[PDB]
Amino acid sequence: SAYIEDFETKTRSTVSVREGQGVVLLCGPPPHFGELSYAWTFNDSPLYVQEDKRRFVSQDTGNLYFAKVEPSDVGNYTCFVTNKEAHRSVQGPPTPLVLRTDGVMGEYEPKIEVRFPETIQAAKDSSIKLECFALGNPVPDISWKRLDGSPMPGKIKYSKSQAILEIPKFQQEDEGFYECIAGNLRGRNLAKGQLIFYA
Amino acid sequence: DPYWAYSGAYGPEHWVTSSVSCGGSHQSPIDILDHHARVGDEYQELQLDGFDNESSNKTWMKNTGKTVAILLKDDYFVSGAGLPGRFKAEKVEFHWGHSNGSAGSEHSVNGRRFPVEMQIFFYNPDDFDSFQTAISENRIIGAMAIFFQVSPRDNSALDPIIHGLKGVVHHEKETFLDPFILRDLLPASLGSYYRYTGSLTTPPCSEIVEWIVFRRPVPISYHQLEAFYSIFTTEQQDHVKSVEYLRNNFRPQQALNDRVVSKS
Repeated sequence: SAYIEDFETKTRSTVSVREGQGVVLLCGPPPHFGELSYAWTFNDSPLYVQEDKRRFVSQDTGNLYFAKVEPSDVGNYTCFVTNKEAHRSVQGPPTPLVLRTDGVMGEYEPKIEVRFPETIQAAKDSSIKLECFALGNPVPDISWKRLDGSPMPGKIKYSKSQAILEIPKFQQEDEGFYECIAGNLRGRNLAKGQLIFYA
Repeated sequence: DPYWAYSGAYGPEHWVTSSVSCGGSHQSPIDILDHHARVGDEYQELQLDGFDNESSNKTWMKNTGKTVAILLKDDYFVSGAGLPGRFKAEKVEFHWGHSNGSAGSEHSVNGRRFPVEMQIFFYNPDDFDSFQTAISENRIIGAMAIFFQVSPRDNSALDPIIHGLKGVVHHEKETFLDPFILRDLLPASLGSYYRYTGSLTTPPCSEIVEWIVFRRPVPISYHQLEAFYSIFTTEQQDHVKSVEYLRNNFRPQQALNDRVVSKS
């Protein structure tokens, strides 16, 4: 029952962007059945971004996010898609990224490009994963808050420069409103949602 | 509602493909040559109602990604000026240039474009129950075009609008607006205006709009204009999404063809 087709497109359009500009590269995985995982390559090497708040790969959307693009980002990207159930992986087409020479992008407030749902039904003892990442210049910082201002239980797991907040072993006291804040010197924006317990 | 853009693959010359009205012969915007305008001697004088009252705090502003829109929550009316009946205000939209007050208006007069064009859209509530009804009935709506022109000093009357723009920098942001006086967003002298029959300046480009275009502009300083140049949008391609400045959001001008422009 589980499968994934090869990508169909041989080469993607060159991405031209300004130094300082926020960009999202879309994976666009081919037809499939089964849960997908994602990595991106850069010039024929895997991307090591998990301690870099400027670049993020979402295992939910599959996309590669550049909060702001720097000269070092120039090269060829591909999306590498694993279908674990299918025991099969397929690589996407080469995607050239180049800098424009028209000048640099100015500074501007963060814009959240990946977020978590506004309402989430969370089963007892289940694990809830919230993502939040923003484009912006300067590179935004992501933080998290309960609306009731209570400290996070120790079990909560932050990862990828706080782009991801995970809540394991979900209990009733974990329910309520959460928000992620994406902020820089030019301003801040937020995403809020309500986690609702059921058993 | 087909996708459309102000440039590139789904730009103005491609609009007709998905909205066939966009290839019509009574399209907007136009350049108004004053010496060819007919003097509307039959016009009852322009009457405005409610324009002098402070706007409610429920009035709000949105970055749609193509423009910044103001959704009006008060009763504003316009009548006369060769308009067919009494029209009620629904919303405001803006068009602007790139930098340093570069041309951004949709209309022009004797070939002169302006840094910003503000448009107010109207429906006749005696014939339809809402602006949305009038659009879907596809018969007739009203529109005002107001130009802004650079001024050495801040125009304080614009303060709630400028503050509004500061709060809707990104595609889809929304904010409530401080109170403003709609009359004060219109030119000091309403004496000279033009009338002509035309269309929406975005798809579906319906040829249902009775346009009023005011000749005299409303002042705005370079400092205030920067609030417009600080608006962003997003551009979404087959496999890229990017954050971009929202600039030059105006439609190319259209031929008059058989139409004559009238003037007060």
